[PDB]
Amino acid sequence: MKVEIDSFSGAKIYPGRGTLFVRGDSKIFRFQNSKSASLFKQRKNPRRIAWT
Amino acid sequence: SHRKYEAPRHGHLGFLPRKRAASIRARVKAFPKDDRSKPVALTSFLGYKAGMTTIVRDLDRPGSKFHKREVVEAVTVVDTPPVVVVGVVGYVETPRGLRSLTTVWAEHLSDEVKRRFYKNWYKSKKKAFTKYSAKYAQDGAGIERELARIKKYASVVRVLVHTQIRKTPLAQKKAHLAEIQLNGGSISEKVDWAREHFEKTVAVDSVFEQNEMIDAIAVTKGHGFEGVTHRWGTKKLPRKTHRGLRKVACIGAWHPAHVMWSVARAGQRGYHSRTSINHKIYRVGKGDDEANGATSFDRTKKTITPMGGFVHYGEIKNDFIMVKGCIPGNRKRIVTLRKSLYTNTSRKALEEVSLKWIDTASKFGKGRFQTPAEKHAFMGTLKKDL
Amino acid sequence: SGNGAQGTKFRISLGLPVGAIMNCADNSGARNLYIIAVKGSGSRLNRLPAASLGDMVMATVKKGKPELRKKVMPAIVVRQAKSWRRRDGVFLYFEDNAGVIANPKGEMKGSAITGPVGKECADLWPRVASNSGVVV
RNA sequence: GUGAACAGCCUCUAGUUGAUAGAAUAAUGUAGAUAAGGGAAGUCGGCAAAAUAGAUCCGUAACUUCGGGAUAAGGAUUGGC
RNA sequence: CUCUUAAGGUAGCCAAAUGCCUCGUCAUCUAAUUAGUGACGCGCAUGAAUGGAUUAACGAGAUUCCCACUGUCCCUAUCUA
RNA sequence: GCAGUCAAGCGUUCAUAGCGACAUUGCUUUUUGAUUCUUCGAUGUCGGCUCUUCCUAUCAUACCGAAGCAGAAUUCGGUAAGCGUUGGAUUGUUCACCCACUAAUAGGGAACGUGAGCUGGGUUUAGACCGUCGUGAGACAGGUUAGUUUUACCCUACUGAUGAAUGUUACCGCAAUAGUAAUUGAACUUAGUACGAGAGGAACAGUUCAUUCGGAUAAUUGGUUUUUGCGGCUGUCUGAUCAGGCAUUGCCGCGAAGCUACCAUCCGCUGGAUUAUGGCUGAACGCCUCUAAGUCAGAAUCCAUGCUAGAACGCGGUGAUUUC
Ligand SMILES: NC[C@@H]1O[C@H](O[C@H]2[C@@H](O)[C@H](O[C@@H]3[C@@H](O)[C@H](N)C[C@H](N)[C@H]3O[C@H]3O[C@H](CO)[C@@H](O)[C@H](O)[C@H]3N)O[C@@H]2CO)[C@H](N)[C@@H](O)[C@@H]1O
Ligand SMILES: NC[C@@H]1O[C@H](O[C@H]2[C@@H](O)[C@H](O[C@@H]3[C@@H](O)[C@H](N)C[C@H](N)[C@H]3O[C@H]3O[C@H](CO)[C@@H](O)[C@H](O)[C@H]3N)O[C@@H]2CO)[C@H](N)[C@@H](O)[C@@H]1O
Ligand SMILES: NC[C@@H]1O[C@H](O[C@H]2[C@@H](O)[C@H](O[C@@H]3[C@@H](O)[C@H](N)C[C@H](N)[C@H]3O[C@H]3O[C@H](CO)[C@@H](O)[C@H](O)[C@H]3N)O[C@@H]2CO)[C@H](N)[C@@H](O)[C@@H]1O
Ligand SMILES: NC[C@@H]1O[C@H](O[C@H]2[C@@H](O)[C@H](O[C@@H]3[C@@H](O)[C@H](N)C[C@H](N)[C@H]3O[C@H]3O[C@H](CO)[C@@H](O)[C@H](O)[C@H]3N)O[C@@H]2CO)[C@H](N)[C@@H](O)[C@@H]1O
Ligand SMILES: NC[C@@H]1O[C@H](O[C@H]2[C@@H](O)[C@H](O[C@@H]3[C@@H](O)[C@H](N)C[C@H](N)[C@H]3O[C@H]3O[C@H](CO)[C@@H](O)[C@H](O)[C@H]3N)O[C@@H]2CO)[C@H](N)[C@@H](O)[C@@H]1O
Ligand SMILES: [Mg+2]
Ligand SMILES: [Mg+2]
Ligand SMILES: [Mg+2]
Ligand SMILES: [Mg+2]
Ligand SMILES: [Mg+2]
Ligand SMILES: [Mg+2]
Ligand SMILES: [Mg+2]
Ligand SMILES: [Mg+2]
Ligand SMILES: [Mg+2]
Ligand SMILES: [Mg+2]
Ligand SMILES: [Mg+2]
Ligand SMILES: [Mg+2]
Ligand SMILES: [Mg+2]
Ligand SMILES: [Mg+2]
Ligand SMILES: [Mg+2]
Ligand SMILES: [Mg+2]
Ligand SMILES: [Mg+2]
Ligand SMILES: [Mg+2]
Ligand SMILES: [Mg+2]
Ligand SMILES: [Mg+2]
Ligand SMILES: [Mg+2]
Ligand SMILES: [Mg+2]
Ligand SMILES: [Mg+2]
Ligand SMILES: [Mg+2]
Ligand SMILES: [Mg+2]
Ligand SMILES: [Mg+2]
Ligand SMILES: [Mg+2]
Ligand SMILES: [Mg+2]
Ligand SMILES: [Mg+2]
Ligand SMILES: [Mg+2]
Ligand SMILES: [Mg+2]
Ligand SMILES: [Mg+2]
Ligand SMILES: [Mg+2]
Ligand SMILES: [Mg+2]
Ligand SMILES: [Mg+2]
Ligand SMILES: [Mg+2]
Ligand SMILES: [Mg+2]
Ligand SMILES: [Mg+2]
Ligand SMILES: [Mg+2]
Ligand SMILES: [Mg+2]
Ligand SMILES: [Mg+2]
Ligand SMILES: [Mg+2]
Ligand SMILES: [Mg+2]
Ligand SMILES: [Mg+2]
Ligand SMILES: [Mg+2]
Ligand SMILES: [Mg+2]
Ligand SMILES: [Mg+2]
Ligand SMILES: [Mg+2]
Ligand SMILES: [Mg+2]
Ligand SMILES: [Mg+2]
Ligand SMILES: [Mg+2]
Ligand SMILES: [Mg+2]
Ligand SMILES: [Mg+2]
Ligand SMILES: [Mg+2]
Ligand SMILES: [Mg+2]
Ligand SMILES: [Mg+2]
Ligand SMILES: [Mg+2]
Ligand SMILES: [Mg+2]
Ligand SMILES: [Mg+2]
Ligand SMILES: [Mg+2]
Ligand SMILES: [Mg+2]
Ligand SMILES: [Mg+2]
Ligand SMILES: [Mg+2]
Ligand SMILES: [Mg+2]
Ligand SMILES: [Mg+2]
Ligand SMILES: [Mg+2]
Ligand SMILES: [Mg+2]
Ligand SMILES: [Mg+2]
Ligand SMILES: [Mg+2]
Ligand SMILES: [Mg+2]
Ligand SMILES: [Mg+2]
Ligand SMILES: [Mg+2]
Ligand SMILES: [Mg+2]
Ligand SMILES: [Mg+2]
Ligand SMILES: [Mg+2]
Ligand SMILES: [Mg+2]
Ligand SMILES: [Mg+2]
Ligand SMILES: [Mg+2]
Ligand SMILES: [Mg+2]
Ligand SMILES: [Mg+2]
Ligand SMILES: [Mg+2]
Ligand SMILES: [Mg+2]
Ligand SMILES: [Mg+2]
Ligand SMILES: [Mg+2]
Ligand SMILES: [Mg+2]
Ligand SMILES: [Mg+2]
Ligand SMILES: [Mg+2]
Ligand SMILES: [Mg+2]
Ligand SMILES: [Mg+2]
Ligand SMILES: [Mg+2]
Ligand SMILES: [Mg+2]
Ligand SMILES: [Mg+2]
Ligand SMILES: [Mg+2]
Ligand SMILES: [Mg+2]
Ligand SMILES: [Mg+2]
Ligand SMILES: [Mg+2]
Ligand SMILES: [Mg+2]
Ligand SMILES: [Mg+2]
Ligand SMILES: [Mg+2]
Ligand SMILES: [Mg+2]
Ligand SMILES: [Mg+2]
Ligand SMILES: [Mg+2]
Ligand SMILES: [Mg+2]
Ligand SMILES: [Mg+2]
Ligand SMILES: [Mg+2]
Ligand SMILES: [Mg+2]
Ligand SMILES: [Mg+2]
Ligand SMILES: [Mg+2]
Ligand SMILES: [Mg+2]
Ligand SMILES: [Mg+2]
Ligand SMILES: [Mg+2]
Ligand SMILES: [Mg+2]
Ligand SMILES: [Mg+2]
Ligand SMILES: [Mg+2]
Ligand SMILES: [Mg+2]
Ligand SMILES: [Mg+2]
Ligand SMILES: [Mg+2]
Ligand SMILES: [Mg+2]
Ligand SMILES: [Mg+2]
Ligand SMILES: [Mg+2]
Ligand SMILES: [Mg+2]
Ligand SMILES: [Mg+2]
Ligand SMILES: [Mg+2]
Ligand SMILES: [Mg+2]
Ligand SMILES: [Mg+2]
Ligand SMILES: [Mg+2]
Ligand SMILES: [Mg+2]
Ligand SMILES: [Mg+2]
Ligand SMILES: [Mg+2]
Ligand SMILES: [Mg+2]
Ligand SMILES: [Mg+2]
Ligand SMILES: [Mg+2]
Ligand SMILES: [Mg+2]
Ligand SMILES: [Mg+2]
Ligand SMILES: [Mg+2]
Ligand SMILES: [Mg+2]
Ligand SMILES: [Mg+2]
Ligand SMILES: [Mg+2]
Ligand SMILES: [Mg+2]
Ligand SMILES: [Mg+2]
Ligand SMILES: [Mg+2]
Ligand SMILES: [Mg+2]
Ligand SMILES: [Mg+2]
Ligand SMILES: [Mg+2]
Ligand SMILES: [Mg+2]
Ligand SMILES: [Mg+2]
Ligand SMILES: [Mg+2]
Ligand SMILES: [Mg+2]
Ligand SMILES: [Mg+2]
Ligand SMILES: [Mg+2]
Repeated sequence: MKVEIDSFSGAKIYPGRGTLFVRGDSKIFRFQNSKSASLFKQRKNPRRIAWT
Repeated sequence: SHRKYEAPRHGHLGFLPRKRAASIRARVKAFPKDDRSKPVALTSFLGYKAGMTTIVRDLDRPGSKFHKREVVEAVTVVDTPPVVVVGVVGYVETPRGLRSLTTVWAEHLSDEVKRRFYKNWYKSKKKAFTKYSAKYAQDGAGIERELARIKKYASVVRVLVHTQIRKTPLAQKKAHLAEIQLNGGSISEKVDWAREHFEKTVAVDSVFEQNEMIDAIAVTKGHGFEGVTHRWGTKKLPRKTHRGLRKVACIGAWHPAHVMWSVARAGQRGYHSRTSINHKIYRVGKGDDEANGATSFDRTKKTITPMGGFVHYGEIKNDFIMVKGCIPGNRKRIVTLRKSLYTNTSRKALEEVSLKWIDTASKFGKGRFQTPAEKHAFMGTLKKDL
Repeated sequence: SGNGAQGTKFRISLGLPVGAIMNCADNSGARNLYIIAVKGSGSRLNRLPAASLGDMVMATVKKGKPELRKKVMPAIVVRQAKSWRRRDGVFLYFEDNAGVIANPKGEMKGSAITGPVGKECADLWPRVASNSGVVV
């Protein structure tokens, strides 16, 4: 089994937990929690979010 | 006048009446069919629901899309320290039913059991079994006579056993006492196995093994008094309706002139007893072992207990049954694992599982880490721990 | 699902009830696909029959070539916006809802499918799997 | 004070602090909220609810009793220093 | 040409808030429309200040559709007084 | 409305596979009449929504018999009401009609079930328009528009909740009686096989899923936020700061925990006996015959198993049983 990584934060995503978004251009995004994903959806900038 | 359109009714009339159970330990109303050609063992066991975690394993289901592929699965862990045998009960068949002939108790009873016989223990003088223990002190006889009285007569034999709840994280000091049927051979060998195990202790591994199908007997979590909508699953009424929409519109036809046993009504929901069957053992946990949450594939040394412990429970310091899926009743509740009533081949039933990985991350919120070790790696070093 | 299926389809959450309008992802010249029925569906009083990805719906075209509109045709859901969960345990979802025009067999009216497609839809309909770009 | 403003929101003076009270927090209510995906498929009917909203710039159709229609429609902007 | 009783429906309008038959027929809108709109008119029983036709603007009037919007619904869940 | 009997005739041949004229015997009371017994010091009047239960004259599904059954399809029939019987366009509608899915979209009852359950579109007061009628006031089963839907705290019933008393108290148990539950589909394979000239085109066994239903459950994902937990923003107030108050939770973002979702996951048992039916042996009747005696098999059925409650006037085993 394969630990993936949050496309926003950089947190380790174990099996199960988190969501997987597939953008219309087919680029894949993985989020470890509804927080990260929301930030992404808010169009926030992971370079400016301190805990990322 | 013949309802406009048909739909099946709401709720299963076989689970009536829906009331609060007559006790928090749910009853084992059936035991596996005895095959007396085998060694004498217990047909069930006592434990406490700790909580749940997840699991990753490869599926053996040839012909399925996911055959030879990795799946995740929910699992409940049952905290199941061993049990100690305090007694034996003979049961005799009668034209009016099964009847209890005698009961014989071990000479010394753990204070956890004695606690169960008392409503107010602290101020009681704890007269316990005190006069009953004289039956041993007299060399023999009165215990032996009844012990043989069981052999001479009883068709069924059961051991009274009780949980060691001090080993268990709960605050409750009152242990749980239960009858378990003895499914090995030969009522004599049964009662012999019984008294040889007086004051002795029996462990989960003696009863269940990996991949075994088992049934869970538990009192479902109580919700109290409930409206018809969520108790019976009725459709909600429209918004426009006077005097509330969470009701049932027509509770009865004009005739019969009584509202009927079969109609949905508000009242108690949950705290019902449930016998839930066909749950596969994904793990027989090992009390002393520190690999409790480990795997051949994932070799990191860790226990089954997550980070921050099992929420609202504690840590698993004893042997644990980790069974697939979910189980009736809630965390901390005494539960009864009972081995299956019927021989089930299925396919799903006979598959052997071996886990690749067990989730130890915290259930107190969304955990990013498995061991506190793994955390220090990712996190680095904080202002704390200077 | 539909008929002409290759293999099974495990259950996945239903995002596309009747009345839903999904994007048309093929080159047939259709833009809208407005779902009037779901082929595989069972029945319960007042339940809207709802399609997931890989299901074969029946639809009409509300935006597209006039030759293609004002009539009922099959369609297959390539992408769904509501999250479902695969047996491996990831919850995933697409950025829009999309479908492709098919025929009862599943042979597509389109010669190409623009945009991604979930493996579920592909594994179930080879003719879709043929015409499609990146999958999942 | 904020603001176009006797708006709404906060305040000085002045007047009040009066509307049986204690404990809980089931069901159903009355009133107030939020909902994944779909988006009127609900219903006699979009009933209810939701969406719109100030100001600046831009752009603004048919029709017309030439006065209108018009805030039509459609867009962009908006803090702080 | 006739006919009872003075005349014998003109300009217009129409399945119209007036049409029985009737869910009239044709076209349009819809996957499907006793709905809507445009037509047609021997119009049971439209029709000229008993006012006829038209009509910009106005309307807590009646009606249909579209976009937006939404717990109206799929299908229900949770929160506060 | 539903069904018998006779069998002229239909069905190439051929009464009866499937049908059926002339007649004739019936059942039914979800049709309409006929009647006027009940109710006029009042039984809320259409439809819908919701929910339960019953009927069977069976639409599907289980097991079958018949065919003008090669296969495939269909049709007739038996045991069957166990289980299910849907989603929309127009209409107030019941009804109707169409679109669509479906195993199938069967028909009915319960004061034409159900208004102190809703709703109030329709009908059926009082306002108003039109058409037709009338000198007029006004009328119409004609079209149209607007038009207050009250009360339960009693008894019973139902749902769930306590409980005196049967020495006391406590623990483990029994099980009378009652309730009961799972339904249905598809794919692969069998097999391009059987059968057929062909066109076509099955099934049992095996495998994977699914559907409606039901019971739980919260690891996960999602929902919810007075954790008013952290942050952010507006206005005003506290001289400034820091830290805060007020705007009926001021507003926004995230938000654990709990609750919760086919929007989440898990689980949903085993026998015995029968029905129709097909048979064994086998008389009546030296033959024949499933039947008379006897007996074999056999269904989504029955009785259990399993599951729920536990009789508060059903019961068993057991522990301890009082000193200011
Ligand atoms: N359709 C479901 C049921 O099908 C029954 O009959 C169906 C069957 O006889 C037939 O279906 C067959 C099936 O028997 C058989 N075991 C598998 C086959 N794939 C199916 O028929 C097939 O026809 C074509 C050509 O082969 C395929 O391409 C298509 O995928 C499939 N529909 O198609 C009929 C129509 O669907 C009954 N009509 C009825 O119970 C119900 O309609
Ligand atoms: N006009 C906006 C102003 O700001 C606020 O209004 C904003 C929000 O309150 C409102 O939020 C609504 C929510 O109330 C409603 N119940 C649901 C809706 N999805 C939300 O809105 C938003 O939803 C998502 C993003 O979350 C977007 O897809 C959507 O386009 C967006 N309008 O969206 C509004 C902007 O469109 C206040 N209501 C008021 O001050 C005023 O209306
Ligand atoms: N659809 C694929 C396969 O084809 C099958 O084929 C069946 C169908 O082709 C046809 O069944 C018809 C059906 O079309 C129609 N819609 C209903 C009808 N009662 C059925 O009839 C059939 O089945 C019933 C019930 O099982 C029997 O009682 C009857 O004797 C039989 N002729 O006859 C076959 C059964 O005798 C089934 N549809 C299905 O179960 C199977 O998987
Ligand atoms: N699962 C496959 C499909 O679903 C069903 O398949 C079921 C059958 O194959 C079989 O079910 C049998 C059924 O055949 C038979 N005719 C009735 C029986 N009750 C059913 O059995 C079921 O209920 C009994 C208790 O009654 C339980 O003991 C048993 O474990 C349970 N599977 O087991 C399957 C699951 O229960 C349908 N028959 C059919 O649509 C198709 O085979
Ligand atoms: N057959 C026993 C085993 O359990 C399963 O079988 C279960 C069912 O599929 C099987 O169904 C049989 C049916 O095949 C057989 N031809 C008739 C029998 N009465 C049915 O069984 C079921 O029938 C009805 C269902 O409501 C019940 O009354 C009955 O008690 C129940 N056993 O009955 C079994 C339960 O006893 C599987 N076949 C398999 O696991 C294994 O063979
Ligand atoms: Mg969350
Ligand atoms: Mg019915
Ligand atoms: Mg009715
Ligand atoms: Mg029913
Ligand atoms: Mg019992
Ligand atoms: Mg039992
Ligand atoms: Mg001893
Ligand atoms: Mg302890
Ligand atoms: Mg300890
Ligand atoms: Mg503790
Ligand atoms: Mg063992
Ligand atoms: Mg509670
Ligand atoms: Mg509630
Ligand atoms: Mg429900
Ligand atoms: Mg009201
Ligand atoms: Mg209800
Ligand atoms: Mg065995
Ligand atoms: Mg948690
Ligand atoms: Mg800290
Ligand atoms: Mg395109
Ligand atoms: Mg093109
Ligand atoms: Mg193009
Ligand atoms: Mg289906
Ligand atoms: Mg359907
Ligand atoms: Mg409805
Ligand atoms: Mg290509
Ligand atoms: Mg490709
Ligand atoms: Mg100013
Ligand atoms: Mg002011
Ligand atoms: Mg008062
Ligand atoms: Mg109070
Ligand atoms: Mg409430
Ligand atoms: Mg309210
Ligand atoms: Mg919010
Ligand atoms: Mg929504
Ligand atoms: Mg949304
Ligand atoms: Mg939209
Ligand atoms: Mg609507
Ligand atoms: Mg509608
Ligand atoms: Mg309507
Ligand atoms: Mg409104
Ligand atoms: Mg709101
Ligand atoms: Mg200008
Ligand atoms: Mg001009
Ligand atoms: Mg504008
Ligand atoms: Mg205009
Ligand atoms: Mg600036
Ligand atoms: Mg004329
Ligand atoms: Mg005239
Ligand atoms: Mg003239
Ligand atoms: Mg003139
Ligand atoms: Mg006309
Ligand atoms: Mg009209
Ligand atoms: Mg006009
Ligand atoms: Mg009209
Ligand atoms: Mg309409
Ligand atoms: Mg029309
Ligand atoms: Mg018209
Ligand atoms: Mg005319
Ligand atoms: Mg004319
Ligand atoms: Mg006429
Ligand atoms: Mg006139
Ligand atoms: Mg006049
Ligand atoms: Mg005049
Ligand atoms: Mg006139
Ligand atoms: Mg005029
Ligand atoms: Mg206007
Ligand atoms: Mg208006
Ligand atoms: Mg208007
Ligand atoms: Mg208006
Ligand atoms: Mg809302
Ligand atoms: Mg009849
Ligand atoms: Mg002839
Ligand atoms: Mg013949
Ligand atoms: Mg009649
Ligand atoms: Mg009378
Ligand atoms: Mg009368
Ligand atoms: Mg009276
Ligand atoms: Mg009267
Ligand atoms: Mg009265
Ligand atoms: Mg009454
Ligand atoms: Mg009244
Ligand atoms: Mg009436
Ligand atoms: Mg019958
Ligand atoms: Mg039949
Ligand atoms: Mg039919
Ligand atoms: Mg012949
Ligand atoms: Mg045929
Ligand atoms: Mg057919
Ligand atoms: Mg017939
Ligand atoms: Mg029934
Ligand atoms: Mg219908
Ligand atoms: Mg409707
Ligand atoms: Mg309608
Ligand atoms: Mg017809
Ligand atoms: Mg019908
Ligand atoms: Mg019919
Ligand atoms: Mg009456
Ligand atoms: Mg009647
Ligand atoms: Mg009635
Ligand atoms: Mg009543
Ligand atoms: Mg009323
Ligand atoms: Mg009524
Ligand atoms: Mg009314
Ligand atoms: Mg009324
Ligand atoms: Mg009336
Ligand atoms: Mg009136
Ligand atoms: Mg007149
Ligand atoms: Mg009216
Ligand atoms: Mg009206
Ligand atoms: Mg009014
Ligand atoms: Mg009215
Ligand atoms: Mg009133
Ligand atoms: Mg009331
Ligand atoms: Mg009263
Ligand atoms: Mg007690
Ligand atoms: Mg007990
Ligand atoms: Mg083949
Ligand atoms: Mg072929
Ligand atoms: Mg051949
Ligand atoms: Mg031939
Ligand atoms: Mg051949
Ligand atoms: Mg088969
Ligand atoms: Mg099989
Ligand atoms: Mg539930
Ligand atoms: Mg909040
Ligand atoms: Mg200060
Ligand atoms: Mg402030
Ligand atoms: Mg203040
Ligand atoms: Mg406010
Ligand atoms: Mg105020
Ligand atoms: Mg505050
Ligand atoms: Mg949130
Ligand atoms: Mg949560
Ligand atoms: Mg099952
Ligand atoms: Mg299942
Ligand atoms: Mg069971
Ligand atoms: Mg069993
Ligand atoms: Mg048998
Ligand atoms: Mg014979
Ligand atoms: Mg026989
Ligand atoms: Mg006999
Ligand atoms: Mg005889
Ligand atoms: Mg037999
Ligand atoms: Mg059954
Ligand atoms: Mg008991
Ligand atoms: Mg008792
Ligand atoms: Mg009794
Ligand atoms: Mg007595
Ligand atoms: Mg005695």
